[PDB]
Amino acid sequence: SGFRKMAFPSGKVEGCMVQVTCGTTTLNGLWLDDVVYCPRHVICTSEDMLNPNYEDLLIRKSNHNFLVQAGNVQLRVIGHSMQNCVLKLKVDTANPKTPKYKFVRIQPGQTFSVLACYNGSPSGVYQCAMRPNFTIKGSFLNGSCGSVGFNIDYDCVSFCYMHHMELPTGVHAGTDLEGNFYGPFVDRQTAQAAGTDTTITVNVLAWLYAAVINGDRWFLNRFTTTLNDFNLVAMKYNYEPLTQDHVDILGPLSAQTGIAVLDMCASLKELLQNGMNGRTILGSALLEDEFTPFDVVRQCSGVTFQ
Amino acid sequence: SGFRKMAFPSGKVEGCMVQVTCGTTTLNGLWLDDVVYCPRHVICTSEDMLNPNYEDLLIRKSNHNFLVQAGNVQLRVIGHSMQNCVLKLKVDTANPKTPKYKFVRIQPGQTFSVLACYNGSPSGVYQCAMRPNFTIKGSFLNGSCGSVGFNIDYDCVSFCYMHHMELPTGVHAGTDLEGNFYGPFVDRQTAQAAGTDTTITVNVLAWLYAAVINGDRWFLNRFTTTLNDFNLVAMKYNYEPLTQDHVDILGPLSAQTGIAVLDMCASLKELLQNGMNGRTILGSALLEDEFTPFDVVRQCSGVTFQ
Ligand SMILES: [Zn+2]
Ligand SMILES: [Zn+2]
Repeated sequence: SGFRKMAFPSGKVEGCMVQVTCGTTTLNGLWLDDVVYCPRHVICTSEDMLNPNYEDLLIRKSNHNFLVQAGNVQLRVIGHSMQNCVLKLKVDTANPKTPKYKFVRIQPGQTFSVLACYNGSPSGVYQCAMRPNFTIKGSFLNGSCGSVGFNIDYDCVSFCYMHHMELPTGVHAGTDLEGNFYGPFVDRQTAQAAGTDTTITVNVLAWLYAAVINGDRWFLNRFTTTLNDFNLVAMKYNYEPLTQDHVDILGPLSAQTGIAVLDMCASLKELLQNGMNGRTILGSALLEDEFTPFDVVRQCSGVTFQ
Repeated sequence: SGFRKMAFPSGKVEGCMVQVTCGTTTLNGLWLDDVVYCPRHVICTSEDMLNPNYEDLLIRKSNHNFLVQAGNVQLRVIGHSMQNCVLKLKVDTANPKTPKYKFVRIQPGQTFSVLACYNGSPSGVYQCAMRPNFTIKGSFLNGSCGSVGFNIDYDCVSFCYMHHMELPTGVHAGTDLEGNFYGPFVDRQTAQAAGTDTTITVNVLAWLYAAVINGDRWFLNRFTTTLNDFNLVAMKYNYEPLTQDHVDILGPLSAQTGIAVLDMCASLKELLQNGMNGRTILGSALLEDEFTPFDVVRQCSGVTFQ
C-alpha cells in the first residue's frame, strides 16, 4: 500500500540527452536516430532574446557553428533546419541507444515525467501536470532549456514536452517535439500573461479514490448531488467543470471501491465549502490534482515497463 | 526557479534489476558483478512467513532451486549463501551493465530515491526519507520486495536500502545491502511496533531556506531565539532536537540567504505555535521534512551526474 508522487523510470531517456552549443549559448538536446532536437533560441545571445528574428539569426549560422556533445563522443552536424520553435540538427551518427519513441501533444490535465538536465547530463526526475493554462510548475535553473518531458507505455517512450523558458512569474513554458508551444507563449524575453490557473477536477476525484483505496475514508458522507449542482459549486472555487467523459474515465475506480462517481462529487463539494479542518488526506492538507485516473490505477495495481 | 520533490535518474539502477524465483515465490533482486542480492524470504511460502526458520528452510534448497531472470537472459546459480536477511546468489555471468557502485548504511533523516519494481521490471521512481523510527512511507504493492533505494554521487551509485515488507500499519521496513534491518524489525509476519515518528527538524529548516530562495518570505519575523529555548518548544511538537552539527550543515544556506540559522529557528517556532493560518510555503500547507540541506543546495545550484 501507500501513495507517492511517482515518476517514470528515466533510463531510456538518459541515453538520448546531449549537450548542444552554438556560439556562446549551451543547452540540452534530444538525440533520436540521426537527428538532434533542441530549442531554437540556442542561436541567440542574451541581447537577442529581447526581440529575436530567428530566420535572420539562423541564416548567419552554418552546420559547423553547432557543437553537439554526446558525453565524450562527437556528432557532425551535416544538415540543419528550423521546425517552428525547435532546431533539427541532422548529425552523421544515429544514436545506438534510440528507444522505441513517439512524439505526442498532450492535453491540459495530463501528467508526465520531466528529466531535468544541465550541459546534457541528467540531474533529476519528477512528475508534474500540464496546468489548464498550459504552464507547468517545475524546477528549472539556467541551462535547463532542452530538458524533455515524457511518458512510457510498456516499451514506448512518448515525448510530449521540451522546456524553453521561465516566465517572469516563475512558471515554465515549452513546446511539443514539433516545436509548437503549449499555450499562447512565444520564445522571446517579454512580459507574457498566463491565463487563470484552475484546478483539475477529474484528477482530484481520482486522488480521492486513491485515498479510499489506502484507508482514508473520513471525507465520505451520506450526501449526494447532480452534475449541474456540483459544477456550479466547482466554478465558484476555480475548478474545471466535470463532463460525462470524465465520469466515464472514473468508471473503473468507481467499480473497485463501490463508490459512485456522483457520490464522490458530493464529498468533494463539502470539502470545498467547509475545508479540510486541519485534517489530511494521504498526508496532504490540500487537494491534489497532479494524479490522473490512469496514474492512480497503475500505482494501485503495479504496472511495469520494459 | 521552482522546487520539486526530485528523485535521482534511475538509468544506472534499471540495468541491475532481475527477477528471482524460488519455488512459488517471485520477487526482485539486485544483480551486481556476478552476485544477485534479494530478500531471504523468497524461499518462504505464505505459511512459512508466520514463523520461519531460515536456516532449516535454506538447507532444503539447492543452487538449481533458484530461477534468476535478467529480462530475456538466464543466469546460472553456482553458489548461494545467506548474509543476515539477504540471499547472495552467485551467478555464472557478471552483469555487463554493473555501474561504479557502493553499499552504505544511511542514518535517519537522510533521503534517497526508490525504484519500485515488480517481476524485475522498473515501475516508477520517487524520493523519500528514512523516518527517525527507521521506517519509510513509500508506495509498495505485493511483489515489490527486493526493490532498492539509492543515491548518486557524480558517477557512483550508493545502494542504501532494500525493501522487505509492509507492516500491519501500512509503513515499510527494509535492510541495508548487507542484510541488516533498519530499526528493530525482523522478517516475519507478526505484529511489530514502530517507534514514535518525529519530524526531522534540520530538514524542515533547509526547506524554509529553499522557500526564501524561491520568493516565499512571509514566515520571516523580527524575533530571534536560542538553541535551548527552541529545542524545548520543538520537543513539545515532536520535533528532533537541533544540535550544533545541524547548525553547521546549514551554514552554506545561511550564507547564501543572509539569514542566520537561529533567526530561521525563531521563525519556525512561531510557525509551530500559531500554525500556517491557511497559507502555503512552496505550495504546501504543511511543513516538509523530506529535503536534506544537501538536497536543497543541489537543486538550487544545478548539480548533475554522469
Ligand atoms: Zn533557454
Ligand atoms: Zn516479500
